[PDB]
Amino acid sequence: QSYLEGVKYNVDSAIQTITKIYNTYTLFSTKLTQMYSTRLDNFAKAKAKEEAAKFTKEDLEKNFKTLLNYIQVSVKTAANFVYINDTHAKRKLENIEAEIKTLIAKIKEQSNLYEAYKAIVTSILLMRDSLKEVQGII
Amino acid sequence: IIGGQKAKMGNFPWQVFTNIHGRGGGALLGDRWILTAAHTLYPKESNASLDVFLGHTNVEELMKLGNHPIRRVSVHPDYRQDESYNFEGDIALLELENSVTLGPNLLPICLPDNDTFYDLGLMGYVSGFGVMEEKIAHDLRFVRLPVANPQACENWLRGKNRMDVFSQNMFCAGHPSLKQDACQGDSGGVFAVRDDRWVATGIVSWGIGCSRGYGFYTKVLNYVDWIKKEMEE
Amino acid sequence: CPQPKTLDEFTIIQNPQYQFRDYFIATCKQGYQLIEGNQVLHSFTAVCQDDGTWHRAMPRCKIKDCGQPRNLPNGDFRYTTTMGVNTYKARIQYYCHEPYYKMQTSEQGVYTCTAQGIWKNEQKGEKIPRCLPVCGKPVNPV
Ligand SMILES: *[C@@H]1O[C@H](CO)[C@@H](O)[C@H](O)[C@H]1NC(C)=O
Repeated sequence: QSYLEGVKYNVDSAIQTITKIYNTYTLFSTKLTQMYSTRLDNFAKAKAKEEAAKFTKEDLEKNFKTLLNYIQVSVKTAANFVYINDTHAKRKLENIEAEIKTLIAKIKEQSNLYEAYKAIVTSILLMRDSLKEVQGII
Repeated sequence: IIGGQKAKMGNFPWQVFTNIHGRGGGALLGDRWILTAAHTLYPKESNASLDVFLGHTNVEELMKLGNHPIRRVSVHPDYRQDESYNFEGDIALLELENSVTLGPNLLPICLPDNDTFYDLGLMGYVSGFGVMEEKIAHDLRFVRLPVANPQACENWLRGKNRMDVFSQNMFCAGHPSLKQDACQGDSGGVFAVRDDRWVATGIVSWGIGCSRGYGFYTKVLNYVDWIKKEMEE
Repeated sequence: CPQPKTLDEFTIIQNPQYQFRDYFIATCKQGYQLIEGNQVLHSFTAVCQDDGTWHRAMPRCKIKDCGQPRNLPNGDFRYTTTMGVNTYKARIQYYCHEPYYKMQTSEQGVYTCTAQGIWKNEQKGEKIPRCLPVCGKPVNPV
């Protein structure tokens, strides 16, 4: 229980970081939805020409040093669990650290932001859906 | 989609998603064949990636249900992305790498046969995961657009003063009174019409402005030949 | 040499007195298999010997199992005879997923175990039917 007020939190905060990434893609993706359009000739194009350009990688990349770090401290904190309903979980908090340090790698080869804001778009939706079961037992 | 009600499940099975260059939609025919606007792959304005999503109607699960790969891409030869104000043949066929099994949420759409489906006074439907009236979307959206008298659609164009092209390979749907109309992000869907056979009479080609006006839908009936022959599996 | 005998009624004897150098042929009915232990044969030839004893074992003649139906893309099947039988004159029918799929074309989806040993349709031969995707008609369009 004492290790949970330190693991439950950090996992719930990691989920907080996740939805903070997909919602950014929702707006950013839309700001490019308007850029590549047949209705907006050059009324919003000039607006998206700088608006959608607001989104950098240093922002998103830093948005990862957070998720992984937060998911790397829950795994290191909840290493005390020795029974079945927690040691089965421990690794679920570890493969995610093995699914995070794989995602960060995909960013590092992508050269366009919207190309890198997708190689994860199928990932961090299910990854967040994986941190949905660590609540029941908790 | 602007002025569009939420889409319940089963209503629009064929509807696709294209995060290729930018967000957009499509349609399903047979099982391994996606229909979408040519400009979804080739906008008029860095290398892209072809990502097709299918099955669900809420965006989240659609992204949790994997992006099917791409086997064959064929855009119609009558397409020129160089021409900044031309959209003749904004039609394209996409072959899926691996076929999808058909269920009541993954059915394919039919094609039109008579020109009749292109009369003046019939209600068709257009679906897209795109921009709503004052925000973005997370769900599928359906609208009930009547096909318009095209003579007035060149009247509307010259009334806006526009040196664009309205090739008869196109029909136009809507009315400037219509609060409901196609918007950006739905630029690949299909004007779905019902006989109970649902067919894809039109492709979301282009237009000017999102709400309150006439939209330009590349009519497919002239192209149905190119579709059957490009489905040679 | 001592004359042979027919184990079951599933063995017609070809070619009353058998001496030396003599023999007899063995073929079986119209659509059955012949086997002498566990080795699939088609033409049995028993010769005698010196001491007046047949060397080889007079084989049994069991019915030709037409195997399992070649797996059908998007579609199962129902046994129009007894469930789980693949012997002679069995008759089955593939069906496509209805109504999400439909069959390519008058019942000509009806296959049956012929005497050869493979599933043959009355028209399409061994070649099974084909299920294509049904366009339009959503389970709930409007
Ligand atoms: C197509 O048009 C022909 C000629 O008017 C008509 O006979 C036929 O019923 C129509 N078929 C459809 C699609 O209703």
